Amino acid sequence: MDIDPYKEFGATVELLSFLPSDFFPSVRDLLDTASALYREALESPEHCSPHHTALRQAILCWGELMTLATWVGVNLEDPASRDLVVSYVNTNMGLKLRQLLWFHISCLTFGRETVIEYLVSFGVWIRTPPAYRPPNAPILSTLP
Amino acid sequence: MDIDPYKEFGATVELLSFLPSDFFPSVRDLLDTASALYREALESPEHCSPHHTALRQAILCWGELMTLATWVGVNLEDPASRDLVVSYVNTNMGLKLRQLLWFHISCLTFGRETVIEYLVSFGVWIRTPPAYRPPNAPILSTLP
Amino acid sequence: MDIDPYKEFGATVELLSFLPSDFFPSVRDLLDTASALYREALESPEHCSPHHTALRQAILCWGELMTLATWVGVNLEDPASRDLVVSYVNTNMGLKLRQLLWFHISCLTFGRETVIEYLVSFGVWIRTPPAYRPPNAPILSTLPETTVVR
Amino acid sequence: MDIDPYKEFGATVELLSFLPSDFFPSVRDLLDTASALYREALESPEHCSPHHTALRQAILCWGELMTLATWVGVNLEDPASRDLVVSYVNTNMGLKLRQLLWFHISCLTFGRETVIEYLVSFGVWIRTPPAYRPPNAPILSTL
Repeated sequence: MDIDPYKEFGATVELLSFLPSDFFPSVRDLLDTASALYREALESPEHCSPHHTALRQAILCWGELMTLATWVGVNLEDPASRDLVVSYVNTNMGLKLRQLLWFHISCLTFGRETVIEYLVSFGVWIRTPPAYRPPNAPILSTLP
Repeated sequence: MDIDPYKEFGATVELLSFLPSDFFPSVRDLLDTASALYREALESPEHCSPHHTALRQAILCWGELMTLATWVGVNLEDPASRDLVVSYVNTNMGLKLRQLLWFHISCLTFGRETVIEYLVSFGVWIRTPPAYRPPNAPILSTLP
Repeated sequence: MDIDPYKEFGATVELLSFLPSDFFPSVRDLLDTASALYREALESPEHCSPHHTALRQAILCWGELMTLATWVGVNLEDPASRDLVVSYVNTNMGLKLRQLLWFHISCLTFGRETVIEYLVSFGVWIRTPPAYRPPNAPILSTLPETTVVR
Repeated sequence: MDIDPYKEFGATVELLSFLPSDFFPSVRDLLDTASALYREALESPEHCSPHHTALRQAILCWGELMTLATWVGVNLEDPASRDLVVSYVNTNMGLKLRQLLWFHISCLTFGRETVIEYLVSFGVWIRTPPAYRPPNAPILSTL
């Protein structure tokens, strides 16, 4: 099928392409954020939110992928092979999981509408040529 | 983070491993079942149900896994090494995805509670001696 | 001290004396059944029922017996006598444990009264010669004989 | 499963680890006490209490372990072996069984809460260095 994991949440894979690949934090950083803020809800027996559901599934997907790649490397012989293997992973699958984790953790921390408006505004900012681009990029905050 | 993908629905990996691995259908068959029965709701922009959410996420996960496995198989030279990697991915991740897709499809089809009762009943059945159990294996049916 | 582990639950050993050994699932099968159906309640800090209590005690007993028998088979110094050791175990203690675990898991799934009636009827059946009894034993199941769930 | 036989009775294997292993009486003594005090209730057709249930099960388990170890010592030839076997038994399985029997008998006799508090206090006593450790170890008593 051709499923978009975001249009169920009011976005698309092309609205999140407004943000470059350089923008998304590491999976370690995002998993730490989750474990810090929504651990007792992700480990809960409740349908607390579609965002929680999707975050659980994404974490399990990252687990499966890491396990596969690690077993591959451990069973593979050459080191450079392993190196560009994990490079391809971090480039293709890690990026998608980063986008997903960011989207969901931000929709939990700030709000779905807030995050979508942030995406629009950051697209404005990053389309704006640098000569006319302010330095104070848009950012998500519960503060002034 | 010690996440169970089934306890927000009322199940557990212990309750799904309570059935033989040789019971869950092929992931191809399950994906076809989904494409036939709920494609219009999985490709929809609606929180139709947590089952739909998890099903979308699981389909995407399987897609990513297959992409990676195909990539590493193409990279590898030996069909022996390819057999190794495909057998591993099947045995572990394909089995997990089989369990997940079966759970969610069967739930959307028959009922979460019917599926859980079916799990326990089929487990007790397959663990019971044949001379002291009903001879026909249990099965789910929408037909009276 | 002349204790019957079932007299408290309304049964006896003379009532389960009729059930054959081929009737009870393996100990691993029964332990898995318990882990899947009542693990949350057996690992709980509550008195859920005497059946839960006795199930916990029986699982602990089986663990102790397993440790003992494995240590023995290991330190025996002849891989030929471990066969007879495990034979004795699976013939006496494994059988008692299967009996007990089955009784409790069943009195939890179905009712205590249901299980006792099943035992009475199964005794009627197994005491009857094959030439005069029906060929298919009575059945205790959460399913109809057709086994189709809707 | 990770069943704790005392969690439903308000204790744990960490609370009874305070008491040493040389503290618990012999299974003979414990069974004599159990008979004398609660025979007509353990031989009874009643869920008189979960303590009674667990005590019955423990007595049966001990009888079973003894049957097994007896059969093993018989079919074994070397007396050194046989003594090593029964020593292993007395050190692991007999120890756990008499922990359980002590817990449940003492509970039936004095109160589950009395016994929990006794465990805590005995921990205090056994952790107290000997220069300040009273010789009068804590003891369960009604009068």
